[PDB]
Amino acid sequence: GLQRTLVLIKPDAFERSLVAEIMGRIEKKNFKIVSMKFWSKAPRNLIEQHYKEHSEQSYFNDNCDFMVSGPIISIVYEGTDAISKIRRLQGNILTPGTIRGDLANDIRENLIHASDSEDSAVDEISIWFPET
Amino acid sequence: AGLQRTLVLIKPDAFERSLVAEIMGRIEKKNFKIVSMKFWSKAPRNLIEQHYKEHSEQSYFNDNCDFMVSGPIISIVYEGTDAISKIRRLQGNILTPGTIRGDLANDIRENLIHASDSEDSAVDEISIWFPET
Amino acid sequence: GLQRTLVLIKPDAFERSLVAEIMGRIEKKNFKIVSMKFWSKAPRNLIEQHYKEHSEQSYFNDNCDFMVSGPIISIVYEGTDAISKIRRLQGNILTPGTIRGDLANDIRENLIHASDSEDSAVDEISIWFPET
Amino acid sequence: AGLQRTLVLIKPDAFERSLVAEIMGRIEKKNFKIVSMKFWSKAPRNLIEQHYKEHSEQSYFNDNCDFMVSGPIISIVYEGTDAISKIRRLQGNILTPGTIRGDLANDIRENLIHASDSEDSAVDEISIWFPET
Amino acid sequence: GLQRTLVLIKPDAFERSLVAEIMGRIEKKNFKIVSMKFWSKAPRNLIEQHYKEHSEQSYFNDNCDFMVSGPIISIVYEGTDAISKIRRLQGNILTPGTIRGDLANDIRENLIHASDSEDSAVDEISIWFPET
Amino acid sequence: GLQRTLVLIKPDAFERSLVAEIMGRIEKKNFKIVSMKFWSKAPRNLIEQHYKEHSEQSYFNDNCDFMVSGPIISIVYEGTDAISKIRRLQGNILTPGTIRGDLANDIRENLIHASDSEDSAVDEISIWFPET
Ligand SMILES: Nc1nc2c(ncn2[C@@H]2O[C@H](COP(=O)(O)OP(=O)(O)O)[C@@H](O)[C@H]2O)c(=O)[nH]1
Ligand SMILES: Nc1nc2c(ncn2[C@@H]2O[C@H](COP(=O)(O)OP(=O)(O)O)[C@@H](O)[C@H]2O)c(=O)[nH]1
Ligand SMILES: Nc1nc2c(ncn2[C@@H]2O[C@H](COP(=O)(O)OP(=O)(O)O)[C@@H](O)[C@H]2O)c(=O)[nH]1
Ligand SMILES: Nc1nc2c(ncn2[C@@H]2O[C@H](COP(=O)(O)OP(=O)(O)O)[C@@H](O)[C@H]2O)c(=O)[nH]1
Ligand SMILES: Nc1nc2c(ncn2[C@@H]2O[C@H](COP(=O)(O)OP(=O)(O)O)[C@@H](O)[C@H]2O)c(=O)[nH]1
Ligand SMILES: Nc1nc2c(ncn2[C@@H]2O[C@H](COP(=O)(O)OP(=O)(O)O)[C@@H](O)[C@H]2O)c(=O)[nH]1
Ligand SMILES: [Mg+2]
Ligand SMILES: [Mg+2]
Ligand SMILES: [Mg+2]
Ligand SMILES: [Mg+2]
Ligand SMILES: [Mg+2]
Ligand SMILES: [Mg+2]
Repeated sequence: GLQRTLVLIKPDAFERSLVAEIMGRIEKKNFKIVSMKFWSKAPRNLIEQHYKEHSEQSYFNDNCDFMVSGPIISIVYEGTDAISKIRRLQGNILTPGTIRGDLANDIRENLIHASDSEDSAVDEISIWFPET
Repeated sequence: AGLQRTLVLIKPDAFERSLVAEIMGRIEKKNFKIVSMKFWSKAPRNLIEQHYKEHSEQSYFNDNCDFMVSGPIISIVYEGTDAISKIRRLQGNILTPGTIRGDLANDIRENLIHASDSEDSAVDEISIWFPET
Repeated sequence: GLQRTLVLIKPDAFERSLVAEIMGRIEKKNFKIVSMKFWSKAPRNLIEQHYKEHSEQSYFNDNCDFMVSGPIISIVYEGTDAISKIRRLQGNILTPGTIRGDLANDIRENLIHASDSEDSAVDEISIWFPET
Repeated sequence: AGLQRTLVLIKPDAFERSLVAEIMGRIEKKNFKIVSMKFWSKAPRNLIEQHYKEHSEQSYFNDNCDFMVSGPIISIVYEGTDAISKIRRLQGNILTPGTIRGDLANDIRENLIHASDSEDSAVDEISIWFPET
Repeated sequence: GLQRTLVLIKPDAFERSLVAEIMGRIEKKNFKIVSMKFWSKAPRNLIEQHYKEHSEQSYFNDNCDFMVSGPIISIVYEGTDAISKIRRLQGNILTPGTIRGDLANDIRENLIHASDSEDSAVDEISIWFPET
Repeated sequence: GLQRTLVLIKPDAFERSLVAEIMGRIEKKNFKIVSMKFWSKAPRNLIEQHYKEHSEQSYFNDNCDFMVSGPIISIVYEGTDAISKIRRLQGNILTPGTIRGDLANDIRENLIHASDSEDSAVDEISIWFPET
């Protein structure tokens, strides 16, 4: 049934003026905003916590640098099967119809993050909205 | 050559959410034409039960009928090349972005649109909603 | 407060695949469909009744011919101040932002009709939906 | 040169009607940038009353406050050339197609968006919603 | 009143990925492309001729610089009352519903040029499409 | 993996006023125009070369006729993995989310051509843009 998931809108969305386009796609599939924060520049520690699973990868530092290179928005969305459904909406740069498939063409500059599972959603919401 | 007609229902949730034109527009943009169309402020329960006759022994049957009479519906006959399968693909499902249900719906009952799933289904459904053959 | 008005979607809208675009503009301003009929070809008598105020004008017959040259949809819309508001949405070919202003460029092939007053709305609804 | 900041509220009716992104998108497309933004599941009555202080003696004051706390709101500070008047023009009114209110609203209370109407108003409203100057 | 007019899509439209959005607004109003050229970087001389009337203004040189700062597209559009109608579609940064009204917020970076009169359209078409 | 690919916008796109819609989908995926030509009516020889591989098929002549039945635009697009990505964007009439999937419903009148491989892109670019 009802789930909550964490979405980040990435600095490339701001640079390319695609913020509303992305949020609109999620809004049109009937998901609701439960919490939202705007960061002119996200604190690097939050970014590093968010991507901690990748801390050993060669791209870790470079990806973190990208993620602090402009604003981000962190959003908690709520709706039926929200985690999987918003993950599907995000898609990938190979899949037309999805956010990444229609709008992105890079492995790193890919516009949006959505939690990939129940456990990561719980964790990511606590990173960005520790108040709850 | 491959011209067909199919039956589409715009469901009550489309009216509630103001997505009627959005749904019709996706079909229009794929080059399918309206042949017949009726607006129902409330569809007769009898038509709904015949439409979903194949589901009559399913647990969800009565609740789905209740939903389908909870608000207006539009019944439309569309015409074009391979209309039945093409409009079914346009309809899609709530798991497939790019489709009507995939982009716009998030429930397996409140899913905005019905489209006939076969030549047999289309003949039958068109007869139900547009008996004036 | 609440009013009802009559809209015709004209044959040029069908020809140019702008039916949903036009209906969408009205739907987005929060007006509701109360009645609707699709005519593969409108009976000429209905068209002549609809435009009876113009029966003496030089363009009368030609306009009627246009209006039976393809399908039309007749719709009764309901909402606050519906008559004036939908009239404003229709606009004219000189006014960007409006249906005619954005999408039409002809005196006759202008996509949509909307009732111009309380009296004509009453009359036009009775022409297209005599049942009520 | 002519850079300004202005305060925008996305009202509860925008959430009810799923028009939040549509409204924000129109401002984004005009090349204005978000400087600050807060989501309120329910805005404090006190902030709403200060925001509409100039209307406090009007007959519609209490009802408008009730509406403004009936659902979520988003408060946003936008920045750009001539932002105050430009975003006010984007806001428009329910009589003017091409604008947010003109295209999307049909009520003088439930009208989707507020934008500051002057430099004085903007300073005051930004202070109310983003006191952390 | 069939007419032809000259449109430039400016470098800011390319920078902001608004080329199709702009062309679409003209397309939806039923104006037809008669000829079109893409310039990765327009020859400065063409720009100087195009804005010749402004050669005495203080902004001339800076405006020319902007106009060669990225690609442009030059288009001849044809349709009824095309000069006036496409001029109106262009609008200004103060008028929502128009191209500049919805999309631009600068006096120089304003996305599109459209001929403002019969004489200037003739002149501008001769500049960008001399083969004519 | 920066690449260039050749796109044709076909006469049905002009007939149906879908030119900007099609170009917009490619623009939104962040691909850049490198060169572009508008043909009021393409020289038949260019069309015959373009579809040379089909010269033995029964549909060759009729397809060529269609391709000169109205204007076309020839475009060289540049971007990461452009050939494959724009090919995927084109899609087919069975796959919603793609250009053909959302907008076309015919085997011949299918709105757009995009190069299907490295070799064909090289070849097709040489046909429409020999100056290259
Ligand atoms: N292989 C590779 N991947 C990268 C690089 N930079 C960023 N990424 C990807 O960026 C992603 C960041 O995670 P997330 O925001 O959830 O995007 P997602 O994992 O693709 O859904 C990781 O999956 C990385 O694979 C890079 O240099 N190389
Ligand atoms: N599994 C399941 N399906 C339901 C329920 N309520 C409604 N439905 C489905 O809602 C659908 C209505 O959409 P329809 O027009 O028939 O197209 P379809 O969903 O692709 O078959 C039916 O297929 C029903 O199976 C339910 O409680 N459970
Ligand atoms: N002057 C003129 N007007 C025409 C001609 N053909 C159609 N029209 C216009 O078409 C309109 C039909 O009325 P309606 O559907 O309500 O459009 P509207 O009156 O412009 O809002 C009339 O107002 C006529 O002025 C023509 O040949 N000459
Ligand atoms: N005249 C009138 N106005 C109302 C009523 N209820 C709410 N409003 C208006 O709703 C508006 C709220 O929008 P606001 O953010 O202030 O922008 P504005 O409408 O342009 O002033 C206020 O201006 C109020 O005047 C009412 O009953 N009567
Ligand atoms: N006043 C002023 N004008 C400028 C500036 N930069 C460019 N312009 C002019 O603004 C015009 C841009 O619009 P244009 O394409 O000519 O169409 P127009 O707005 O109808 O004149 C150009 O003629 C430029 O020369 C500036 O900084 N100040
Ligand atoms: N089987 C078949 N093919 C056709 C017909 N008409 C055109 N075609 C071919 O369909 C192709 C149109 O798509 P194209 O631009 O080549 O890209 P493609 O779909 O990947 O091959 C052309 O190569 C035409 O020669 C037809 O009636 N039948
Ligand atoms: Mg992710
Ligand atoms: Mg179905
Ligand atoms: Mg009228
Ligand atoms: Mg206001
Ligand atoms: Mg100009
Ligand atoms: Mg191809």
